Amino acid sequence: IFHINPRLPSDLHPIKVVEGVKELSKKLVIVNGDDPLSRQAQENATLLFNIHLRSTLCSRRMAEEFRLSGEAFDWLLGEIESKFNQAIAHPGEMVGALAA
Amino acid sequence: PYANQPTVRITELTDENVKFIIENTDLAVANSIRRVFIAEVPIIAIDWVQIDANSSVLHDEFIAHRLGLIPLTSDDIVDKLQYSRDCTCEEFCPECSVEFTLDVRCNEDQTRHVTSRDLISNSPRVIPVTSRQDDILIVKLRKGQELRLRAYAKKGFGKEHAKWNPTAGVAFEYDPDNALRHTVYPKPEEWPKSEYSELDEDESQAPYDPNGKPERFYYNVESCGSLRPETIVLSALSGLKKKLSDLQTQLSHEIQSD
Amino acid sequence: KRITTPYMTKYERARVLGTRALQIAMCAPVMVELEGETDPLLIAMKELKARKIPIIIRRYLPDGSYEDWGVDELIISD
Amino acid sequence: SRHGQKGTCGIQYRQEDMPFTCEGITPDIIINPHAIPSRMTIGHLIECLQGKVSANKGEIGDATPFNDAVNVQKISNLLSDYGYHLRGNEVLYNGFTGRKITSQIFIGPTYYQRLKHMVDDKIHSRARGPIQILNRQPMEGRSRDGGLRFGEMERDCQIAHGAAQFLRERLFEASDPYQ
Amino acid sequence: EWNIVESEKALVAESHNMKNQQMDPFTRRQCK
Amino acid sequence: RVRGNLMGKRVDFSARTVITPDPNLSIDQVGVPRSIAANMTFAEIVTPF
Amino acid sequence: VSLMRVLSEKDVDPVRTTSNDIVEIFTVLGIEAVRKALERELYHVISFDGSYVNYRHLALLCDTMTCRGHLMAITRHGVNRQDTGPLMKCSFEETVDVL
Amino acid sequence: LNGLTDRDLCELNECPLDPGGYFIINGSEKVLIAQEKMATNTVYVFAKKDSKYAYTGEC
Amino acid sequence: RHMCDGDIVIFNRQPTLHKMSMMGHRVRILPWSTFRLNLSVTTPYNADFDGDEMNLHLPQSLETRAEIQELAMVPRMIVTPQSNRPVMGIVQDTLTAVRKFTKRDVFLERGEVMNLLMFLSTWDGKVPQPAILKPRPLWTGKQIFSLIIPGHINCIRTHSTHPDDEDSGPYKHISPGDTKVVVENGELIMGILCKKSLGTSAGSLVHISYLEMGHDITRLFYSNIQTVINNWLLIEGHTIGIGDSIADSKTYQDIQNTIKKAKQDVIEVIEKAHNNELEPTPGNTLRQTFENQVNRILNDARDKTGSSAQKSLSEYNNFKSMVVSGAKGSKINISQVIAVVGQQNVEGKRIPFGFKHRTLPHFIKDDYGPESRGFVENSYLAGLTPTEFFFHAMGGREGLIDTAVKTAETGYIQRRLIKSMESVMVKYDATVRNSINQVVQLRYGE
Amino acid sequence: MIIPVRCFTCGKIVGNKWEAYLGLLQAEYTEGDALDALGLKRYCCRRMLLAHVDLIEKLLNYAPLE
Amino acid sequence: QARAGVSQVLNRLTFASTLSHLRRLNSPIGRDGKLAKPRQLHNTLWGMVCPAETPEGHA
Amino acid sequence: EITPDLWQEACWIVISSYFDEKGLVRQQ
Amino acid sequence: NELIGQTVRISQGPYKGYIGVVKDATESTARVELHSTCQTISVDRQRLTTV
Amino acid sequence: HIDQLKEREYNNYSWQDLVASGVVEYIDTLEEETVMLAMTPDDLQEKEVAYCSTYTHCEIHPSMILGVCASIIPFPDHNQSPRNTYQSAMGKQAMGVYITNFHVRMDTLAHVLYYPQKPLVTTRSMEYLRFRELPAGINSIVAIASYTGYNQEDSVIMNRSAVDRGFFRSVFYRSYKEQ
Amino acid sequence: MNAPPAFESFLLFEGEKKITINKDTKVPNACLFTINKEDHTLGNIIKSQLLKDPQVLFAGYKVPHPLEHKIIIRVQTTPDYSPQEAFTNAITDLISELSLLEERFRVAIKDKQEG
Amino acid sequence: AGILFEDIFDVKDIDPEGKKFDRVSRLHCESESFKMDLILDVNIQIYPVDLGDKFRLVIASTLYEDGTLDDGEYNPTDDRPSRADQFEYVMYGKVYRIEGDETSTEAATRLSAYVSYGGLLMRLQGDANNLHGFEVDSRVYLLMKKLAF
RNA sequence: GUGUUUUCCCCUUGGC
Ligand SMILES: [Mg+2]
Ligand SMILES: [Zn+2]
Ligand SMILES: [Zn+2]
Repeated sequence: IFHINPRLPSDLHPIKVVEGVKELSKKLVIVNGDDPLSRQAQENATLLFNIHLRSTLCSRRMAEEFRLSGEAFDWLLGEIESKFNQAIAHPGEMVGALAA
Repeated sequence: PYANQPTVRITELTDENVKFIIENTDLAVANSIRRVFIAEVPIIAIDWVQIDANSSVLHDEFIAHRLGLIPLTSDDIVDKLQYSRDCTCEEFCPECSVEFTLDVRCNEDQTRHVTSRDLISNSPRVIPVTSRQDDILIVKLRKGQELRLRAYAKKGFGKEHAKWNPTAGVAFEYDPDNALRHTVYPKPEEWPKSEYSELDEDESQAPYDPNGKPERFYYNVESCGSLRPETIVLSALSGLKKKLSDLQTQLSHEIQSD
Repeated sequence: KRITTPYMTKYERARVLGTRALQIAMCAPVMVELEGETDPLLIAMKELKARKIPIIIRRYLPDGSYEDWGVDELIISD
Repeated sequence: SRHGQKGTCGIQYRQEDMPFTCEGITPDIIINPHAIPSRMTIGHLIECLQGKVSANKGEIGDATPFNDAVNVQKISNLLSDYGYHLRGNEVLYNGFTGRKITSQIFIGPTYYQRLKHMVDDKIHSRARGPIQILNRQPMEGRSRDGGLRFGEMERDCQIAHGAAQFLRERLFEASDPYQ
Repeated sequence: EWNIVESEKALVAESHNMKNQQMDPFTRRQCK
Repeated sequence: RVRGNLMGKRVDFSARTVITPDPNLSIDQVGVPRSIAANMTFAEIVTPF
Repeated sequence: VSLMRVLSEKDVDPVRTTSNDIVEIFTVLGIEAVRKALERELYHVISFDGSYVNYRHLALLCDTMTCRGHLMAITRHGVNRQDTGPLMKCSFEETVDVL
Repeated sequence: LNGLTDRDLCELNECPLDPGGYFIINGSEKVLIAQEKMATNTVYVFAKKDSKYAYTGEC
Repeated sequence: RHMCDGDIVIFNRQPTLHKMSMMGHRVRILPWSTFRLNLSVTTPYNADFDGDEMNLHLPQSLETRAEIQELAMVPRMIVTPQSNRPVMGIVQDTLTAVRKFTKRDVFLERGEVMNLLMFLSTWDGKVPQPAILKPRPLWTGKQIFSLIIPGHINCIRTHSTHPDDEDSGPYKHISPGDTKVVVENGELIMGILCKKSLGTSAGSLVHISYLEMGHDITRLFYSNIQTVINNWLLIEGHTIGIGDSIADSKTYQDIQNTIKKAKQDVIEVIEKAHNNELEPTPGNTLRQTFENQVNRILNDARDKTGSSAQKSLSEYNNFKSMVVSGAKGSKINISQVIAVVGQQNVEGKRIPFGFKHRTLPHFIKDDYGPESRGFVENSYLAGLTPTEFFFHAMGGREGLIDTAVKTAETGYIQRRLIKSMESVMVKYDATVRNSINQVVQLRYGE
Repeated sequence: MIIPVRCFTCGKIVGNKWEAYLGLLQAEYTEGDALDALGLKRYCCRRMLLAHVDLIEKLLNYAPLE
Repeated sequence: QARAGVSQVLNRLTFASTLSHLRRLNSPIGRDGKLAKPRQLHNTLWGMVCPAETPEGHA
Repeated sequence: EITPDLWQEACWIVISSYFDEKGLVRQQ
Repeated sequence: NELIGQTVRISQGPYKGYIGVVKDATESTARVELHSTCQTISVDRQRLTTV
Repeated sequence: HIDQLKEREYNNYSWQDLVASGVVEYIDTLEEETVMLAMTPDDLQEKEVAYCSTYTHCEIHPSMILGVCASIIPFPDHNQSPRNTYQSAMGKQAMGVYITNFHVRMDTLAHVLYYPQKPLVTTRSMEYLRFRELPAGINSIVAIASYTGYNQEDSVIMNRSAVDRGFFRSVFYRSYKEQ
Repeated sequence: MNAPPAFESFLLFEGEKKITINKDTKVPNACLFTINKEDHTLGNIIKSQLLKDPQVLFAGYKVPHPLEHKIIIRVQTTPDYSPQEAFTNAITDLISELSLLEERFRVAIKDKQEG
Repeated sequence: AGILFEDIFDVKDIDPEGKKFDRVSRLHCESESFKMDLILDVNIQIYPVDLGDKFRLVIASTLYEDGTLDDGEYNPTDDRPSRADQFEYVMYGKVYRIEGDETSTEAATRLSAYVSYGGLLMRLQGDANNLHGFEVDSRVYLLMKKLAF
């Protein structure tokens, strides 16, 4: 979309990757709340996706493999959160009928 | 930016079929002509059957159906008659139909064959083909069985019902040697030569002709006898030209009315 | 202190659209400009996109509490 | 057909629209190739081939099963003598445009059956017809002008949908509305 | 009757050689 | 009652026919025969629209 | 199957040895080990043919079957024992008996 | 219809190809379907698992 | 008012096995007397036009119309939650044709492109620059298909024939056989499409189309594929015939030699068993050892012959084309049609001795040889010997029995589950509880 | 039952050939030479006469009267 | 308490149906009997009973 | 003398004679 | 109504010459049960003539 | 025996003379336990490297294992067996002429085909089934092509113009009885 | 039973227009001609005659549904050329073609006779 | 200008893998002044070539000799000076990969520019300085022409 | 101007 050309040196600062992913981990909320029991369960419920997110959006893979610009990275983070929030189970979903 | 100049050669012309070749022209024109031969040349066929007495072993719809398929010698009168849907008269009239009568009773032991020879027209020019060989069998009757009915034939397209299709089979072929490779034989040697193949018996198919176009179209228009086989073609060209003229009229009205 | 999801679930969207389209069909005043359509479901859908549907959604929690959510407050998904 | 190929007429094309060989032989029935490969009704293909031989040869072919006097290669040899492709394929021309179809089509006489299952004996509809006397629900069956059963499994499929309004209408307001 | 004549002449025509093909267009068991 | 008359019911405004292919419909379209359509009705509230 | 005695054997691996028998595992390893075992057996039957089903539906089934701390059979004997309420049990089996 | 010629069967409005082998009961052609059964008078030895018997010589 | 064009109906096939069996459809009124539906949609319903009948339900209210329209409309049902993959693919002859179409050597004149573009609904009206300009302007099947792919999808797939040793060597990104489907910016750059890329597999191009673009744009995608490709297939055509089932005489000689060796090998294993020279495999009885040996020999025979058959088929062979598209059939069907039908099992075993110590009166007592126990050595083109015709019937009866039997129990299996789990749902607490409100899962699926 | 008036596939009148066909067979023309002599070239026309079963001759065995 | 359907209305639909209805055998074994072995094509039906003509339904 | 192959003709003169003697429903 | 249950001929339009029985008729249109086809058409009553 | 039986009726020889000449024998499934049964003479009794050389009996023709509806299938040995079963099913539904006195029958349901035809390829067995006298079906010029796709999942495209000519046109008789 | 009558393939209903031009919006100088009660016979010859026009950038025809008797012909020309006159000249010259072919056929008939 | 690359070439193999397609063959070719390498698929049906065929290959950014960028839509009806007018085989395609021997520290010495001509693939491989005109996802024209020599 | 009615159980067969 932003026509990266992974052959020129990129302008995406490494710590903008680090802190962008940190901030993104905040917006992918499964268990809402500030209670310790709820921060714990939010951390558990989004633990594998957060590991995946931190393992593909690394400072290095962004530098050496994806070569995303800053604009591309901002877009990327917004896309990740906008898609994750669509993945959340809708309340009201007759999931046991689905399981059967 | 304009039309091509088609040209024609008749290679054979019988009272059953025409073989002819159209050159130049275009594949779409040649195929649409083929279609008009099949589906939009008008002929006269039985399309109304008032059965007064039937005691044959065939039920009335079966009799009526068979009468439908009997071809009629409408070589001229089809261009005179209106479509009945368009004629302004409350019943059938001799200007939009030909009446037929069938009145046969098997008053003898020998199994009477009712045939097209028993369809009596009200018009000596619209008669079943086999009346002008053997006649088309409509029913075999046992002693004491009878079939009295009167029918009307009317003009119709082969497009409406197949009874009005004038052709027995339109052969249509182009590029007999596959120079265009529009067909792509997996094994070009298993395929016999076309009737019109120009190749020797050595080579299988013509060398690919990249800039080529399909430009000779080989026809065999076999009639069912309802029209003479050359009249099928002339009538299809007239019909297609008339369809296009009508389309153009409606177009000009839609353009000027915008 | 509403704790439920701020997104209009697809069930709430189906029910809200059908209910609002019913109200429109019963000659309720429309909350959006009609550019010239007449189906009550198309109008209800436009109102949903304009976030002008005059309906609030009472979401019951399993404890039997409830939360009321306008149809302009929560984030419509499709 | 005699080989357990079965199918509803999916459309009817006039002779002008059906594809045609060099002569104006249009098929009567065009069946999709995908009927064959999963079902391996190769008896169907061999019937079509030997039927095309029989119709040219001008007498009825033998298809008695275990007759080693018959084989596909022997039929193909005969078929090639009448000036057809030995495997029954033909060049067809598209009825719409007249262009040759690039794939040659397997075409030939095959014995089809028409089964008692006609569609007009099956088409059925209801919109507030007769009602049972005991439980005031639609009668059962086409002959009775009944309503289709919205069964258990449909109930489950609509729960999974979460389509409670359409579940209420099907299992109540469009069946036995009462007070 | 003419079919019986045609069958008996075809039967003596079954005596002709090379009327079968080596490309295994059919196979028959012959064990032991 | 529970199963044959309550959990499942015969329903008004239903139709059954042989299905036939139609590659010219969208995946979300069903082509239905005019006699069925002329039988089954939809109650549509009247509005100045 | 004799799972407890087998697990007790020296040189048997007591961490990995498993029973292909959800009832045996219940008595030996308890309801949560039953949840895991049942989930793995069910996944085994489903995936054996190469097909795939989301884990949500397996976890949900195995959870309903283990939600009350015993193996809740999916039968009249199992789901009508659950205290769901009479109008739901009559919809299933024992219709008038539960009523 | 026994041994009756095709001419006569046609005169009876019967079909000479019709096989026979069915009854007419109140106007309905009723065929008796041949019902399969175990042969009588013949000993058979079966093992019936899920029973106290290792073997059972039925007759 | 009467039902009319655009009305929303639920449409059902009465084995209502899963959620996608009652999808909502818009009505189009058409002349003849049938329901008509588009053939990507048969797979959800498990429908086939063999004479299937389907139930239409006309929701009677705005509240239920809108509910169906927003919850059940077919495009909303493309990706199933059961396996998180599309339930609808491109199917049947559209899938064969799209494989053929996207080959590398498919070239279309402007008269055929501009005719195909008439059948694209989403085409922006701009004719793409042909892949080849000078000689005559020729487009490419992938270049036309690049217009069908909506938006800017990106996906990579391997065509079914992709040789696995191709990603290792050179040519990794420039594939000799035009396997390796690459879509980039919604542009088919490389690769033949097949079921692997247009079918129902996870990560198929229609899956990416659903996750990336809407359900509406994916709906247009399925429609445009069927509508362009079926109108190109009026040019290309596709068939199947006897020529597609014959193989080369050298291939038949190889097949027959392979079977002869396999028969001889089975005879030698029998000799080894008869002499008690056959040492049992551990755990197996000597009989189980013998049966395993014979089944291995005869499976290897059927497999080697099936391969030699497939290796003979030209790129033109219409079994091959339906198989490698995934449209219908499989390599074992090609094998059975060309090479050898193979062992006929009943209950997983070879044909049982239903006569005293023999399968049929034509065989000798204790004839364990291959044909004596159901090994059909002919192909469906060769025809079956009468004995192996009867064994084939015995074997194919198993499938008819299990068809019937699978019906009854499995549906019972399937009601009990639903009654056990009907009211389990996801609450606004975002926790998964049941009717009585006992918490089953704290979060849906953890 | 009776001979079809037209060959279903193409359209050629075959309904005036059945009695001729049988008469040529009674001249002991071979079965395809009868068709070659009537003028049926396409196998689609030939299967009209080869395949036709003339059941009306059996239906006429039944008497309505006499 | 008796056997049922021993005597069925002759299938006049088509002559091969009439002929086959007259030549039809029937096992009394219970349908809804889940056993496969009485439904399997036994080796001993060779030449006695058609290996191919069976109802694909529950029977 | 014995049937020197050419046996298909003989094989269906038998059978044909059977069904002459015992039409298809003889068992009823 | 005065013209229900009578045998009528369609004298105009596409169905010219079809014979059928009027199963129903408003002042504007009859419904004519066509004798030949398995179909009942609705036809503008001026198109009909009693036979 | 063959010569005598060929002139049968003219010499009033019969099958009963084949039985009463110790030439053919009724074997039954329990005696079939103990026959050694060749399958044709030229196959099984010729001096190959002997299989058994002790045949007591020989199959008369192996296709006689088929029943009435299965022996109308041509080349059934070239089909997958479930498909021969499906034909044995559907062959009991093919419209034809079901009996020649059908004009006298007041059957509740009868379907009579207008132009039923004799199959262009037959088993010999369907001679005795009398299928060429009361046939159920039409030999049609089938083409196995995908064409327009309306034949796709187990469907057929028919020729409309063939139907216009009476292709598979049938009549349906329903008899209503009241006293 | 709920069968269209066969005349519906070629007879216009009261109020149906034969042809109904519609300016296309996606690109300049493009129209869609919707012919009613026509098929590939009249639509394919027009399409292929339009492709002989060098001033016609795009020309094609489709039949949206075979059970419906209606074709759509989309023509795009160069800005100095409306597709209205492209379609008009594609019919004028195609009529000139068929009429010349008819005359040449009529003469070729009576020239095969005694020639 | 928009002439990205040009050299003398000759075909040195065709379909080394065997002929995978009927109207398309792999050409394996070598350059002569730069001794770069080329793997090109040509429509071998309308433009046949043989081993040892020498040709000019001018990969260009645009056809127009004034170098004005095209919009990438096919139009005909155009007078404008076009490079194609002096070639024999012209293709249009999307550069879809540029591989090279990049190390972690110092740049690639050689690049392989991969181009897809509507699905007909090309790989041009050689010293990077001749491939600097290629960037991934850019439109290019092949414009090759056989040297009669 | 008067107008939609009106059976069941049981068995068998058949359709996907
Ligand atoms: Mg089906
Ligand atoms: Zn008049
Ligand atoms: Zn014909």
